[PDB]
Amino acid sequence: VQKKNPLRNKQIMLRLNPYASTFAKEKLGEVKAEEGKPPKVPASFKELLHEA
Amino acid sequence: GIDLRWKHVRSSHRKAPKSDNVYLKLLVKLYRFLARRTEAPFNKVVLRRLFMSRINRPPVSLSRIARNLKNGNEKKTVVVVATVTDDNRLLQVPKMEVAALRFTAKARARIEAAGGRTLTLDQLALEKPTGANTLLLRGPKNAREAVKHFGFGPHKHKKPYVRSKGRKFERARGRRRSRGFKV
RNA sequence: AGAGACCGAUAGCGCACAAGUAGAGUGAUCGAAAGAUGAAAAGCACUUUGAAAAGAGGGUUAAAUAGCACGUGAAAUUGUUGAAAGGGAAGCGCUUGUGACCAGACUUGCGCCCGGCGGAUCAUCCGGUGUUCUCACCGGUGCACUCCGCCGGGCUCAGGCCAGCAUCGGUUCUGGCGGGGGGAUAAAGGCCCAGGGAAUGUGGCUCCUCCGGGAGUGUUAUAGCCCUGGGUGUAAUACCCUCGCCGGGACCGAGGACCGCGCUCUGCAAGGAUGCUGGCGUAAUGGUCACCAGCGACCCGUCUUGAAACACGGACCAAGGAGUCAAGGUUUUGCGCGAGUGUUUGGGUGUAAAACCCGCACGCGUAAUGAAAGUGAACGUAGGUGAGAGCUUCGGCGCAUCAUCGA
RNA sequence: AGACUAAUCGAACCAUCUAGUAGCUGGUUACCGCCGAAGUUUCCCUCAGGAUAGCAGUGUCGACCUUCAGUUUUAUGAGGU
RNA sequence: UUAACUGAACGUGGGCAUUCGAAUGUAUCGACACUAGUGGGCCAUUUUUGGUAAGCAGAACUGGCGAUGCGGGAUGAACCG
RNA sequence: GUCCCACCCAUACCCCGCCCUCAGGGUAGAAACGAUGCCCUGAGGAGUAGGCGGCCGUGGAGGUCAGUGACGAAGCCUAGG
RNA sequence: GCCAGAACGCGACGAUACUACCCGCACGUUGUAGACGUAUAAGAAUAGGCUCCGGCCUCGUAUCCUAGCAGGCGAUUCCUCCGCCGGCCUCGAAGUGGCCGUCGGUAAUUCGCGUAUUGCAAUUUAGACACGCGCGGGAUCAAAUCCUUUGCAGACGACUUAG
Ligand SMILES: [K+]
Ligand SMILES: [K+]
Ligand SMILES: [K+]
Ligand SMILES: [K+]
Ligand SMILES: [K+]
Ligand SMILES: [K+]
Ligand SMILES: [K+]
Ligand SMILES: [K+]
Ligand SMILES: [K+]
Ligand SMILES: [K+]
Ligand SMILES: [K+]
Ligand SMILES: [K+]
Ligand SMILES: [K+]
Ligand SMILES: [K+]
Ligand SMILES: [K+]
Ligand SMILES: [K+]
Ligand SMILES: [K+]
Ligand SMILES: [K+]
Ligand SMILES: [K+]
Ligand SMILES: [K+]
Ligand SMILES: [K+]
Ligand SMILES: [K+]
Ligand SMILES: [K+]
Ligand SMILES: [K+]
Ligand SMILES: [K+]
Ligand SMILES: [K+]
Ligand SMILES: [K+]
Ligand SMILES: [Mg+2]
Ligand SMILES: [Mg+2]
Ligand SMILES: [Mg+2]
Ligand SMILES: [Mg+2]
Ligand SMILES: [Mg+2]
Ligand SMILES: [Mg+2]
Ligand SMILES: [Mg+2]
Ligand SMILES: [Mg+2]
Ligand SMILES: [Mg+2]
Ligand SMILES: [Mg+2]
Ligand SMILES: [Mg+2]
Ligand SMILES: [Mg+2]
Ligand SMILES: [Mg+2]
Ligand SMILES: [Mg+2]
Ligand SMILES: [Mg+2]
Ligand SMILES: [Mg+2]
Ligand SMILES: [Mg+2]
Ligand SMILES: [Mg+2]
Ligand SMILES: [Mg+2]
Ligand SMILES: [Mg+2]
Ligand SMILES: [Mg+2]
Ligand SMILES: [Mg+2]
Ligand SMILES: [Mg+2]
Ligand SMILES: [Mg+2]
Ligand SMILES: [Mg+2]
Ligand SMILES: [Mg+2]
Ligand SMILES: [Mg+2]
Ligand SMILES: [Mg+2]
Ligand SMILES: [Mg+2]
Ligand SMILES: [Mg+2]
Ligand SMILES: [Mg+2]
Ligand SMILES: [Mg+2]
Ligand SMILES: [Mg+2]
Ligand SMILES: [Mg+2]
Ligand SMILES: [Mg+2]
Ligand SMILES: [Mg+2]
Ligand SMILES: [Mg+2]
Ligand SMILES: [Mg+2]
Ligand SMILES: [Mg+2]
Ligand SMILES: [Mg+2]
Ligand SMILES: [Mg+2]
Ligand SMILES: [Mg+2]
Ligand SMILES: [Mg+2]
Ligand SMILES: [Mg+2]
Repeated sequence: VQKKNPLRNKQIMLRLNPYASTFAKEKLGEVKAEEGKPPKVPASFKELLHEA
Repeated sequence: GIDLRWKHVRSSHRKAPKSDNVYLKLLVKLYRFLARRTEAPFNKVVLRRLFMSRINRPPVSLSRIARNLKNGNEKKTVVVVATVTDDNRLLQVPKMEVAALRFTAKARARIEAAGGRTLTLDQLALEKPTGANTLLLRGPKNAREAVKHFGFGPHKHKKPYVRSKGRKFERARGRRRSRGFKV
């Protein structure tokens, strides 16, 4: 008799998507990038950039 | 705005009879119930033909029934939502059982004198509530004097509206090449 | 002479009346308007003012709001009384205000307990009679912790109008905070290391003026600046994208036992608002009318490509005022009978223009085609092929109708 | 003078045929609901008028018929701006 | 029809979804019957004919006004939304 | 002349209530229904000429309310409901 | 200079019967395009000014006033601030301010008694001008029109005159 909006009503969101609680609990929206020291631009990408 | 070609389109088919016969109303209530509570396609067809007018329910004769009682239909039940008439040309009537909206006096007498039986459409629902072992028959729709006049025009070979028949009634100019042209 | 699904005084004949009359025209001829006091005249005796017409009293009557200018007595238009507005039209739409006037609603209801009062006979059983054949009614028994009614006291619940707060649901506007990702893994920048330059040349050195200063010289010194690599460094920040968490306001509450999908699962924010509290119980909320205020608003009908038009009709009100009836066609809806169908030109009969009954002819249909003399509809289970609703023993049979080849 | 013939004369007055005919001007009476145009083709002593096709409404019937389309794509023709 | 069962049209029997052979939509499939009003039109972007030109006269495709209110262009049938 | 923020309001767009129109479903071993009723779900609403449907009023006729009325029928007036 | 004079523009003066007028008091039967601390006087320049003569200026982001039953009754304490009257001057653009005197009130400091019940919000009915009414005191004893008349005037009203 009355449409309710998920993204505002949490009970409705859990009815349609049971994985929502796990997504929030494990913070899957804040995953960090893989480790590793990055290389640098190979000194000719930069020469072409300022070429003209 | 919504940009639609059509709106508030009505249905093209009847939804109830236009008659005021009290017994026809009882018959329509019976088959409304049957069509809703059964999966038989036979019941839905019978309901629609009870709404129709007399030119959409042409009569059926005993000769037309005998034609369709051949090739393995000798023991089925004939169903006709119309009047059943007699045929003088048929000299020997086979035995059969027919359920019809109504029978003429001579049609009913000849069916029973040959060992058959006649039913009413409400007796049929009691004995065959699903229409098993039946054959539905319709009469000739276009065998009407008025249909011969429809679509008159040049090179159409239809019947004209004239007040008499003879040599003096529309046979001279436009009907033969010895007076101008032909049609 | 008898009648009617006719008209009811602008109708029905021109005439419901001293109507073919009054009146017009030389004449032939033309030709209206005009019905209603009360049951009964009982149609106002007397007094008084006035020259009189009349007025004021007083009488008759059920009624003079029936007085012969006579049943009822509408509108245009007018008088008096009362209310109100008006700085070169008025009238009208939406929405508040003021004044006048006003309809509802509410006054209690059911239930429980305690006491008093009165009347019965409450449950059970026996006899009779109905009826849905197991359910009732009547007679008898019952006889005080049962049944019924009234009054007095207490308690719970539900009840009228306008509002305040708390916890929620739907929609929406607007603040703040915590993270993640990308690009030259931002570009700059601070600090540190190494190399190279110059000028709008710092300090020195020289000359001109002491009158503040100015002009040369040349590369960091007693200031500093610009290029090229490297480290801190996966630095910070801007911009773009993205995952969440807290505040502040506005409008709305459709539905009416349970049932479903679910969750943080003694329960809940999960298929639509409940809980607590105050004032008032009447003109307080609400309604009608008049007027001032803000915004808006050209005269209708008609022909026309185009009307508010310097385009035509319309001063105002009442009553009348325009797609009908017959014969003959046609398509479609309803009804009776059906290879047939139609009693009513006529006859019989009658409670008499009704209703009821009868059947010889005849009309339309059942057969066409030719100018005509004339001739006149099956090779086949009334044919073959492709579609086709419905039925089916699942192999097929195939209505209506459409296309096609034949008889 | 086309003047006069009873306020009437380039053919008097009165009644009747007569409600004479009009492709032309004027009018044509309560409410709500749904759908919704044309000024174009051909013929007519046709050009202020008709018939005919188109555009519109209403009633249905056949199946609820793999059925269609003011459109894109792919292959393949025609054209003299 | 061919010198010719050689062809031409119509077919029996058998084989082929292991996929009925581009995209998108289907917010409207087919057939019939009876009939109304209309048959003076005008405006605009692009293309265009006659004319010195015209709020002039004449055509093609499409969109409008007529038949239509509302917010803008102070006003303003046709312009913008 | 060019560039950039914030803000104002249409009968347009989004959400909610109510009216009507159209479409699609449910409802009998009837504890049953103005079945021409009731319950559930979605979409739509401009209009001259014109078409169709449903309703409101007036004068008379058949049937029925065993209808109202001299203790007051019909008619007329009324910024009273 | 010259013509008209707003018939809803203004000034000075004369006489004013009817309690029409003046003063004082007390009420509301009343009206107001809209009180709620309705508080604030230099002139001048802006590529220059103010001043206490030391200095100061982007900035009214200022200054004044502001406590108590809608603001009681006493005390301690202080010589400030406010108001009604009266007397002198002063003010003409549409007439205002200053000085003095009597009287009344008064937290700059610190206390004692009272406040309740309007029930958990409902305008805080509070100001200023006008108008009306009723008392108590003073002051005052007027004109205009019709009518008759004139002709410096005239369609009629109106106008210049006389009674
Ligand atoms: K000939
Ligand atoms: K008459
Ligand atoms: K005469
Ligand atoms: K009486
Ligand atoms: K009397
Ligand atoms: K009377
Ligand atoms: K928020
Ligand atoms: K980064
Ligand atoms: K660095
Ligand atoms: K130097
Ligand atoms: K709803
Ligand atoms: K006209
Ligand atoms: K006119
Ligand atoms: K018929
Ligand atoms: K016959
Ligand atoms: K089939
Ligand atoms: K004469
Ligand atoms: K004509
Ligand atoms: K060419
Ligand atoms: K051959
Ligand atoms: K037509
Ligand atoms: K036509
Ligand atoms: K024209
Ligand atoms: K033109
Ligand atoms: K406009
Ligand atoms: K009637
Ligand atoms: K105190
Ligand atoms: Mg719409
Ligand atoms: Mg008679
Ligand atoms: Mg009369
Ligand atoms: Mg008469
Ligand atoms: Mg009379
Ligand atoms: Mg008298
Ligand atoms: Mg009377
Ligand atoms: Mg009279
Ligand atoms: Mg009278
Ligand atoms: Mg009147
Ligand atoms: Mg007025
Ligand atoms: Mg007993
Ligand atoms: Mg909320
Ligand atoms: Mg880095
Ligand atoms: Mg970084
Ligand atoms: Mg509700
Ligand atoms: Mg209360
Ligand atoms: Mg009121
Ligand atoms: Mg206006
Ligand atoms: Mg004009
Ligand atoms: Mg005219
Ligand atoms: Mg006129
Ligand atoms: Mg009449
Ligand atoms: Mg003469
Ligand atoms: Mg006529
Ligand atoms: Mg005539
Ligand atoms: Mg429409
Ligand atoms: Mg001709
Ligand atoms: Mg015309
Ligand atoms: Mg089909
Ligand atoms: Mg269909
Ligand atoms: Mg060419
Ligand atoms: Mg025409
Ligand atoms: Mg043109
Ligand atoms: Mg023209
Ligand atoms: Mg027109
Ligand atoms: Mg438009
Ligand atoms: Mg406008
Ligand atoms: Mg303009
Ligand atoms: Mg409409
Ligand atoms: Mg009549
Ligand atoms: Mg009466
Ligand atoms: Mg009136
Ligand atoms: Mg003056």
